[PDB]
Amino acid sequence: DQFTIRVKKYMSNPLLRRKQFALEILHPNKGSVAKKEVKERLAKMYKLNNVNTIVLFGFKTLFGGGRTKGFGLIYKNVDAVKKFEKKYRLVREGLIDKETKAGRRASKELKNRRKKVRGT
Amino acid sequence: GKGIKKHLKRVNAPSHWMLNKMGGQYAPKTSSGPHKLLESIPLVILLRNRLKYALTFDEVKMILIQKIVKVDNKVRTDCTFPVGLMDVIHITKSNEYFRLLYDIKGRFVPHRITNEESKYKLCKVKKILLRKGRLSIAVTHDGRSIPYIHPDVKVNDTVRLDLETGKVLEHLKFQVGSLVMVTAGHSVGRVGVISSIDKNMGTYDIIHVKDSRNKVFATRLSNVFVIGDNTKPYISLPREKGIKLDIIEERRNRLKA
Amino acid sequence: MKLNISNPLNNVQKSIEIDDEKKLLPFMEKRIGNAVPGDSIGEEFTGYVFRITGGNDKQGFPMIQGVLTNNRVRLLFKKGMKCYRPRKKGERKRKSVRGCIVGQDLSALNLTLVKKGVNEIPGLTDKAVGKKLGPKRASKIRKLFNLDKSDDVRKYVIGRFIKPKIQRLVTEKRLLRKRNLLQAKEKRRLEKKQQLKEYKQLLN
RNA sequence: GUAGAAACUGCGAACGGCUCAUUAAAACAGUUAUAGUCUACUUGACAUUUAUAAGGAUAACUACGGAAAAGCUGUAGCUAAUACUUGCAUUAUCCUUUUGGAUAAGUAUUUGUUAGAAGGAAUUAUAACAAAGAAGUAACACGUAAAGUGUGUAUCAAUCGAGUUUCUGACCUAUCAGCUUUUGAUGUUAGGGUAUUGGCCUAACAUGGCUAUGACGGGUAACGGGGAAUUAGAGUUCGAUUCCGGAGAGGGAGCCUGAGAAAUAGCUACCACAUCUAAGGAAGGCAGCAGGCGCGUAAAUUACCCAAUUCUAAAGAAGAGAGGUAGUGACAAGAAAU
Repeated sequence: DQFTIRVKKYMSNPLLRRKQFALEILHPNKGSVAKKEVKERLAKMYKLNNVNTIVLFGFKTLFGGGRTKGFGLIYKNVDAVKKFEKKYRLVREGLIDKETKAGRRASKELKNRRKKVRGT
Repeated sequence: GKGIKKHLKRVNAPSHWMLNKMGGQYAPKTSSGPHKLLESIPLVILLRNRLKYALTFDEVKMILIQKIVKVDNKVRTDCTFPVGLMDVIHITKSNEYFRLLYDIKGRFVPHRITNEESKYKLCKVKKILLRKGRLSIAVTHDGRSIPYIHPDVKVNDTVRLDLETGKVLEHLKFQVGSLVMVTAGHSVGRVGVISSIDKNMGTYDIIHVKDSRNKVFATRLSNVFVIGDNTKPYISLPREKGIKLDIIEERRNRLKA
Repeated sequence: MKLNISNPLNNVQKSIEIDDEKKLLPFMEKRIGNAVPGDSIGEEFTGYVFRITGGNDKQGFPMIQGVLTNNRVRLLFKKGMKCYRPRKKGERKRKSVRGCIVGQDLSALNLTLVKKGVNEIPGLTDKAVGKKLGPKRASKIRKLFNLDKSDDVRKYVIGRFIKPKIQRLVTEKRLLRKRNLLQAKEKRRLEKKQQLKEYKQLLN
């Protein structure tokens, strides 16, 4: 399947050692395409040799198909990927796994452990 | 209790902040800084909704952690620093200097500034006091105290303070031929020569300013800023150059693209 | 009934279980801190002199010193008294307590010997246990070893290997900080002198 | 070195959230003054009358306990710190005139005597003299330019504010016409008190102040405002309710700590309630986020998560029923099949 790639407000951020832009991908008469395809396409666009340095999010296909608005992020290296980002987007990307899933039970148990009521 | 308040609702965000209604519930209350809260903005807002460097407040925090942002050629780290009316903010990772200016539309806007002119800030002194042993000190709008000023300098003059040495260079007075900016007027953002003043007995004194298009307006004496004499505006004005553009013919200019 | 007898000079204590009223009688109508010979308390405890120093009453209420009453009397407690645990800065609470006077109300009595008698107690007056913490401050260790300011005491610390970190040291970084403050002060004086001289120059 | 629970200490906890009973020139709004004050964090200038590094005083802990129980506690031993506390130069000025000599040594705050960049006007800034006199000026920890930071300290100013305060403004009612003044009513003098001023209070002295331009009273199924409903335009009615300000946490009263509370998920006392209770004694405030009872026609889950905003601190990695999402939802509103 083929498609057209469009990049809006391409602006590089040295402070994060990253770049930002908006992704507009035209895939007429074909439904929403997977993110891996456009990842390969943009890697070839910007002469990127590694795939695990791209973050994509907010891909809304809009009413009627044939269009898709989204915001893309690129990274300098995996070190920056793990450096300047939180853990949930990395989990979505597929690099790390989530933490303990108790939720508010951590705070409930912290209050339960009334100070100097537990010898340990 | 009734201690000092510590929140500002998003609807109660100051006028010139330009923050969306539904984007949360609260706007940051700037910590006690060198400038008033009502007339200054935090660096988080400044680099987020204008510079667009990051997308989350915590990302902004991670940026601020690295000692990259500088104010008045010195380092700052707290996310709540109101930049103030006039200053220089430097970013060394890209070697770019920004200077805060206004718009004829009444807001704050950063202006790209070269290194040579980025070492000069202009401060209007607000008070003149005398200390022990006859040393005269000047208190600026910048929240900065400058000791040992010239006897030449008066209350309303402006001073060419250097960023590094912390010392004065020259004075600029307030004749009818001195360029002056308006800080928080309802006609803020106009550059003029001031036709004259009008001193009132024991009340506000109203000064008349004339523009490049012969328009004349009036403003309270409190909120003016001596920016330069008749030669030229010493620092680089924004794209609008500080001349206020009429509404209908502004629409004409916008339509003609 | 339960007498915790402690030896201050041996850092140890022992629990003695007695029941008879008249056995503990000779300790009656005595405030805490009195000098009493613990003779009737036991066959070998005779001769021992005890300074009555603690106790706990029937329902568990503690004892005090200032309140020289005979019963439970509620009263005000301060941040820094001897029998209170504040929950917040300056918090106060009224809590029921039993007066200093000794009577037929005590669940237990904490007593310590002040003068050695005749007999011996296993594990109480024979053995001893040390400080269980070595000295840490430089003056403290210097006094306890008597080696003045000749050499560093950092090599003469008690082993549990692992050693406590001596405070109030003689570090060259401390010396450098001192010289930094001195030179910074003189430089600041120089700068202020320059400023005032140039102010004189620009006066006219 | 990398880390580290338990611990002492710093800081917040006085923010937020919730509700509208009291409130009728009180609050609130606009608009001043503070030349009558204080002001946490931060920022900027900057100081005066043993040292090759000073003293104890204690936690956690170890060991004997006790009561039913709780944010309970005694003696013994200890040890620390940026907790507590003593304390180690020197600066400025005059004469011959780069430099020799001579000289002076208190910051606030208080009192007495003179002169006197700004404001409009000072008993202003300040200078000199006579006195008193605080609190200090680093005995504390880390590492950046191919010297720096952290913590903490005197003052000045700004900041984030607060407190008093002038002026103008309101619902109904005369079947409320005379109110206030021994118990301060109105003012003068002097004083105590507070951060400043004041009948705020004390003593003396004066007899005064408000009023058909509706005071004093009574009601309000009355928190005030920008707002909402309706409009030809005038108006009338609702305004608990996203936010600003006020008050409150059962209803009065009091109080410590703390810069800042007359705080209530801080304490004390009364009543009304009500819990546990070995009967001896303990601890209580859902008008916070959920839910129960009762009331009434009348109102949603004992869900998820701090991912968004923004807060707190020793401030990236931890909490946040502030808050976002989910759930119930013909309160209303908009788009559109049969």
